[PDB]
Amino acid sequence: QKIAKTFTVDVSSPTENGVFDPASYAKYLIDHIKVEGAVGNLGNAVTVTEDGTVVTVVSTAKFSGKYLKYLTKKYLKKNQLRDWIRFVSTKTNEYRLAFYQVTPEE
Amino acid sequence: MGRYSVKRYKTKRRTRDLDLIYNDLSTKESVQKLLNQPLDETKPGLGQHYCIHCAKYMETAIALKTHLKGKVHKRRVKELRGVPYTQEVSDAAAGYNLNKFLNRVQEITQSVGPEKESNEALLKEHLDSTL
Amino acid sequence: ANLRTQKRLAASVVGVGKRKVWLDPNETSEIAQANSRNAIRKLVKNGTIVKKAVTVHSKSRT
Amino acid sequence: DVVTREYTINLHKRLHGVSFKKRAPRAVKEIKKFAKLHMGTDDVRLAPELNQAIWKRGVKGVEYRLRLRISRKRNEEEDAKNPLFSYVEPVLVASAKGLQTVVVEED
Amino acid sequence: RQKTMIAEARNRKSLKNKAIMPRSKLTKSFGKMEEHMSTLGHDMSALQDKQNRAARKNRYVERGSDVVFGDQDALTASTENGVKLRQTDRLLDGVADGSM
Amino acid sequence: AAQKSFRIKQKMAKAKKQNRPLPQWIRLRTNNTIRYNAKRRNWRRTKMNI
RNA sequence: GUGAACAGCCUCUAGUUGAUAGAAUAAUGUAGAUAAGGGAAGUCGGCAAAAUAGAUCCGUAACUUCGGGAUAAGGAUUGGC
RNA sequence: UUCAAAUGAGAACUUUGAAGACUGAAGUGGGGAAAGGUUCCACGUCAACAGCAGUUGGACGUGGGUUAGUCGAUCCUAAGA
Ligand SMILES: [Mg+2]
Ligand SMILES: [Mg+2]
Ligand SMILES: [Mg+2]
Ligand SMILES: [Mg+2]
Ligand SMILES: [Mg+2]
Ligand SMILES: [Mg+2]
Ligand SMILES: [Mg+2]
Ligand SMILES: [Mg+2]
Ligand SMILES: [Mg+2]
Ligand SMILES: [Mg+2]
Ligand SMILES: [Zn+2]
Repeated sequence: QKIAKTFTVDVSSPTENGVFDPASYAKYLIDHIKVEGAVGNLGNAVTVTEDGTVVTVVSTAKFSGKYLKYLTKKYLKKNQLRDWIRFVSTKTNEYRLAFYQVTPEE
Repeated sequence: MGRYSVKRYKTKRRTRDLDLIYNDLSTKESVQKLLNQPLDETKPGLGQHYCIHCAKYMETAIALKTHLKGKVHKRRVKELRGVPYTQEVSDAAAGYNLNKFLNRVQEITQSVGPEKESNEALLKEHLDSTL
Repeated sequence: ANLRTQKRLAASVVGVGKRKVWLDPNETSEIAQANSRNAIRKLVKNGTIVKKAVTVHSKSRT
Repeated sequence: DVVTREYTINLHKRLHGVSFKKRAPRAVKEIKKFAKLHMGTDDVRLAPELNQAIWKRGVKGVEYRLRLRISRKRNEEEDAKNPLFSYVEPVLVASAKGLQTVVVEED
Repeated sequence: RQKTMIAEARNRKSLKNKAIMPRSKLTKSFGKMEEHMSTLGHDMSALQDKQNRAARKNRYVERGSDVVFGDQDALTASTENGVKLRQTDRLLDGVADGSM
Repeated sequence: AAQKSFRIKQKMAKAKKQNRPLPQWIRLRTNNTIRYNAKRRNWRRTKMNI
């Protein structure tokens, strides 16, 4: 019915390599998650938190991992990281940001 | 230039002008004459069942009624609303005979306009009653 | 080099049409060495041969 | 002499009146002739991305104006009949209007 | 910049005739990664450290095969008909010497 | 045809075994006058007529 | 998908990109179009083209083996929201 | 139809990649019957042939490949012989 689902994103690798900002990513999620068809209507329905390496979204109102991936890819495209960083699933409802395969220059 | 427009708007296939139709609808005597036409063997429906707005003869009263219940007739009626756009309008737009154009516009607004509207309303109710 | 046979084997092994297999233009010698479906499977595994995605036919306007 | 410039080519007047199946191939040939005229090289090589830019709107939809980067460089191969060749690249810009010939500072 | 990005994406995309290649299957170069991140303005210290560690890990060590057979070829008389060692040659098996 | 009789397949096997050029050592024999296979058959040139 | 529709037109899966090429754009051809005013004066002959066309509604003669003729003829209309 | 690379003495015509198109499921897709008989596939390879070309080929040279109690024939009868 309204059972709270938890979705986790691990941003540790891009954050450590210095091309990603978890606080900005969480703020983008807060400002761009839609509830009942509108933004800014997350009151007592969904919550987004970040501790510098893991971003957690706890939702009771129609949130899906595909939607979270769509929003994250929008954010990466906006910050011009879509060609280098991708959003992948490790287990159910836990995801990570990974780099695409890059050969050394030598 | 293209064949459709050429064979529709050939000079020998020309139709009556909107300002002429407006002059016909403005005066009550003209409307009465167009409503009571002499029997002509060369016209569809023996000269009866004539739509004044579209200037068009129908073969039957049912055909005239179906024409009145249509968008083409509504299009012509909407076209026949405002100023008839004679040559004085283009002259005034160029800056020529501006006072004459203004006098014509105020005459249409004051006297010719409402009389034409009342004639149209009487014609509409007459057609609705008889059809 | 002539990679027609390798292209056909890659299509058969991946299970798509020949229009949907991409052979790396830089690994020409490595692809030319591959004469068996086993070697083709190895090339697919290491990424020298890639399966293309289907051309989209969206139904949004429909 | 190694050099690199950016030009605008007017393909509209060059393709004026050309049969529809031949417009994009004739644009390719006109670009080769343009580079030969401006650089003095018989050997002209077009980038595949430039070929994509030419053919982007099909065989008969070639753009009126294209912004090109032409680089005259040395031919490293000894067996080649010429010591210099031109390489033509596309310059993707907001609009190809109002642009003049410029020299690109190679670094 | 927005118009330029529109033009670049239009030149890149050809979606009506086929799909775009998957990034998760393709591989790219650290030089392009460095230049793009430098354009974006990030700090390339950690990425350069990763690339240097990978380059120092990928070491080419020569072996006895490289010493002996490195430049040579053949070692086998190449047959005129491209036959295997134990394959019959209908045409040439009856003539032992190459002069004949 | 795919479903053929054994007699037809036997004649086909004989034709296949006959389809060859001359061996090269034939050309080296004393007083040899056979210089090519004058009865060579090809599938697209002369039909076997069953 | 459109559409009454295995029609025509566009697309996905799959399959092709084969048929000597390049350069110019004279006359005459082959194939395909447009044309002021008139409207068969052309020609043995309206040959050929043009015009008509789907669907809804109104309406439909002589003759007739009463079953037809008939989509007779002749009219009004058609989009989007 | 076009671009770059590879191969090669030599590339409009071969291979890969990049593009533009087409068949549009009554197909230029996927299988079979008659007929053909190795044309299938690999390696080598260009004298002749592919009405231009050719490094390519259904071409030339050398080999590999067709596995059934259940699929067919075989059995039954039809017109008939
Ligand atoms: Mg012309
Ligand atoms: Mg005319
Ligand atoms: Mg006459
Ligand atoms: Mg005459
Ligand atoms: Mg009749
Ligand atoms: Mg067609
Ligand atoms: Mg099509
Ligand atoms: Mg020839
Ligand atoms: Mg073959
Ligand atoms: Mg053979
Ligand atoms: Zn009317």
